[PDB]
Amino acid sequence: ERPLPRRDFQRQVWLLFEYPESSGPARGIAIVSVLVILISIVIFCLETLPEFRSSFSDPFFVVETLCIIWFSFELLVRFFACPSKATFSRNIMNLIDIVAIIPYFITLGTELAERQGSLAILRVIRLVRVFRIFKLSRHSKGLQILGQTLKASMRELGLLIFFLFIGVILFSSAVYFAEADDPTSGFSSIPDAFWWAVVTMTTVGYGDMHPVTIGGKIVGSLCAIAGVLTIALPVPVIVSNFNYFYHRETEG
Amino acid sequence: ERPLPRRDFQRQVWLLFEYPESSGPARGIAIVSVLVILISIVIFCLETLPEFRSSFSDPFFVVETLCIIWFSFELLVRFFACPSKATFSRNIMNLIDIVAIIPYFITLGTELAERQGSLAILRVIRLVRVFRIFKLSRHSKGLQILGQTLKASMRELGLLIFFLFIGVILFSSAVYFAEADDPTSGFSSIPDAFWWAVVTMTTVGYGDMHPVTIGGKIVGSLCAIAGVLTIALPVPVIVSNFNYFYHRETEG
Amino acid sequence: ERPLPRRDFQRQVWLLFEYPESSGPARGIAIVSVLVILISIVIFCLETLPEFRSSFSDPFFVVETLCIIWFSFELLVRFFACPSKATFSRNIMNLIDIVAIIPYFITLGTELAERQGSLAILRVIRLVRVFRIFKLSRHSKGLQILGQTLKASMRELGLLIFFLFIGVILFSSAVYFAEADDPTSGFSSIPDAFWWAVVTMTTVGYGDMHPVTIGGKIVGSLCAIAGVLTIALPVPVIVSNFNYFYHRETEG
Amino acid sequence: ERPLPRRDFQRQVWLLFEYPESSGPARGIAIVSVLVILISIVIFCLETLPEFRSSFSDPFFVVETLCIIWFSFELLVRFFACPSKATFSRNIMNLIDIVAIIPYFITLGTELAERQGSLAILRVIRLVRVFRIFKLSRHSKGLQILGQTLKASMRELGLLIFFLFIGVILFSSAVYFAEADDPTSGFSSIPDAFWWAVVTMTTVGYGDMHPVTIGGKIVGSLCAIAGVLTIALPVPVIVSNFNYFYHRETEG
Ligand SMILES: [K+]
Ligand SMILES: [K+]
Ligand SMILES: [K+]
Ligand SMILES: [K+]
Repeated sequence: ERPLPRRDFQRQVWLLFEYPESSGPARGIAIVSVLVILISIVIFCLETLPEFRSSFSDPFFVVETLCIIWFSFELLVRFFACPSKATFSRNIMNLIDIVAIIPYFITLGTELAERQGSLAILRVIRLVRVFRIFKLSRHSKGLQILGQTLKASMRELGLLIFFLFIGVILFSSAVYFAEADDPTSGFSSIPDAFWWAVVTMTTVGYGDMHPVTIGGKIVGSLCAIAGVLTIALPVPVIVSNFNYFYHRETEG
Repeated sequence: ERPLPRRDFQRQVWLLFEYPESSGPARGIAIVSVLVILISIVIFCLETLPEFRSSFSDPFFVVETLCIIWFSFELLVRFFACPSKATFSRNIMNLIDIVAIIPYFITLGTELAERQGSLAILRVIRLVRVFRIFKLSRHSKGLQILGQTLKASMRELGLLIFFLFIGVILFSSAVYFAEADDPTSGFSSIPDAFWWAVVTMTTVGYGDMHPVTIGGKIVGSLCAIAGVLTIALPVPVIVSNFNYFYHRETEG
Repeated sequence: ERPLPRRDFQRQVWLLFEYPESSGPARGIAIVSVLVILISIVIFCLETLPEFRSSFSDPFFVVETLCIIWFSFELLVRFFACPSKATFSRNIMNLIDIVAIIPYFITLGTELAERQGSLAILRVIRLVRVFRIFKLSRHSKGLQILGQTLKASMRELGLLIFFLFIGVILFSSAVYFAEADDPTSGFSSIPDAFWWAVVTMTTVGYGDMHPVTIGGKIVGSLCAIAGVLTIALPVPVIVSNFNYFYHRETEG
Repeated sequence: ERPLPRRDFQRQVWLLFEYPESSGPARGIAIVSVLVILISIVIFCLETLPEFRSSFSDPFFVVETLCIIWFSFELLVRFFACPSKATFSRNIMNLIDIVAIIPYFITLGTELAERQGSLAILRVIRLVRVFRIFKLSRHSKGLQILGQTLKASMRELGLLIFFLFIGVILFSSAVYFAEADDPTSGFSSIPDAFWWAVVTMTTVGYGDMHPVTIGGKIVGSLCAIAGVLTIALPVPVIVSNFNYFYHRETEG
């Protein structure tokens, strides 16, 4: 299976952290980590309400610091007790941890720089904070199976997007040209109709009464029909791969 | 099969009520019970029209009392003629009966208390009255098969809801951050966009023209595409379980 | 196979009309009949435009009379040349013919009665005229296969409608009760929400922003999810039956 | 396999152009051609923005001329180095090339005619320019597989469109007649409701609250239900054909 450190004071810690099935403290650590991740998600979502829209006051920052403290401590402990370091860098869960710590530390760095004395950079850094949800993949078999299913089916995703792109261009061009005589048309240019074509091929539904002529309606009917085919073509392969990777674990 | 009371004056009644296939009176009782349940459903639905929005007058209460009388009588008869009582408590159809009688009796209790001398409690009790429809599960094989299919596929339902939750958070966050510069945006916070993400992943369709920028439209396209995959993944298992439990009875 | 009249002057006519594959005149008759049916459909649809909204003038009636003349002539010819009359009454295509002639003759009867001297009756008779499209089922194998597929799958259609009815009642009741406190709610009664529940379970999409509270949105999410399951359950059986009846003819 | 010209100065050129796998220059030519096609698509789409809405100035025409130059050169080179000419005319990719050159040359012809001295003709010629996207089918295996899948499944497409046409007529007629008494009805004639029936059978969703009576809503429910069946019937055959043609190449 997986090698052990073969030491007096490392096998115990490695079993405690890596394998939650050995001892009661391991189960406790697992539950604690799950609760901390959920708390961080809730804080990230609630921080942006219009009511609330650098310590002591603004209690929300007292909580993000606690979460980052626990995440960093756990990462360091997992790093020190590990036999191989090349495998440690090669794993995926480890990159994810390094990404969560970063946003907080970079923010503390600019706060200090401005304390001695762009908006796009800060907005991008704030968007990168979402990846703390992917840290749940260490505790659920479903997310790991989904990862394998997606990594084994890249060709089909490529074909799906390629077919969608071809259909979008074809039908947006057709409906722009078949509806340009009237002045009471929302479609002013071909790139304006792109949205209209990606929301009726997938049958989400535009909502507005955008095609108004008769050619517009004939083209819309063809679009609605052809979306079904060019979406249903590459889906069975992905479904079959998921089924295989899902039943293999439990029944094999 | 199923044990009988082995008595002079119980096997007849037990056959009359439990097994509608034995004698003509059993079939008559079955049809009577079906009609009563349908009447109760119609009364429950019609009671809330704005035209009509404690005896003699308000004829609707003359009818609910009749329905409750028949339900209680049938439950008592079924309880007395039954060999095992632990099985009687362990069955499911029996809990359902106990729940239908309750709303009426509790309402009579508060009417008497106020007759000698919250809205939330009464509203909750009124909502609990819906479960009289599940009493049809004693007369249709379809509802029983559906119950078995759902009880044999809890893991897949859990995975469906988990994948939906992850996708909702990811895409609502992305579309809030990619559309916050403009003041002409309906999305004021991440929890505001939650609805928008559960209605385009499932392709029901929002209806409003909510994404207005270009990043909003790119994110919407990705959302519409990815909903299809994360919904289609766990559905074949449930379909296969239903097919098995459905054909097993008729062809086995 | 199928018995012949075994006569000097009937086998020829029966081959000409019943079997379009024998002689060139049979193919000509088939094409003529198809053209007449298409003309009648176009007349029926165009008669109701607002521009046009009992002989000589109103040329449309010159055409319906021609179509009815040909239909009646063909029916009589098919009836006289046929070995068995019990089979003639037992067939389905024959009932369809009798229904198309009727609307025209009844209209001529009331015109004569009023000529010597309700709106609901006339509207119903006008609605019954649609069934001339089903006369195409004599010339397409697809329509016949569809008829067999539907007649072999009545149980599944029943289960589909039963599950839909249960879901509609459950979710309309829930969303009415979870959204009644506010005055800015479109749902005034449970029968008012019925439509809202049949258009999000099937994912057609309401279009209006009808649920406005938070309970309304949670219930809407559950409705959108559960419609998928209770629709996908009984569809594979119908698909399999169609596939069987479709490939049986060509490859068997 | 495929015959070679068997010549001193033709096998080299034929290998360079026809087979991109032989030599590095062949790969370079392939990438150059892909870039040129993408550039032409982008120009065709961007030409129609309202900002921009015969040489030197109007730089966009400097670019279309370059693209047409390369396309024509490549077509001539491919034509001269080819063993069989009947096969050259019989191929499909060749017709596609001839169609792209044409729009530009015809436009130059009318510009010269008017230079010495309808809108519908020019609009049609502008619409025909879309087919430059199909020139990508020489470089992707997905598009070729899609072409084979569509050419092997014409009967099922015919059946799909036939069933859709029958359903559309039936339900549009029913909803027009069941909703004509009221004056507050958007449906003025049967051909007015056609659109409403093709957008709820496919579950795209109309968006407007068009059915207002009770018969309108019952008919709408039946329409939403029946669209699912008459769309799902012929889709598995097409999916199976695509799967066969897709896996045959890689695993056979
Ligand atoms: K759908
Ligand atoms: K849909
Ligand atoms: K909509
Ligand atoms: K929709």
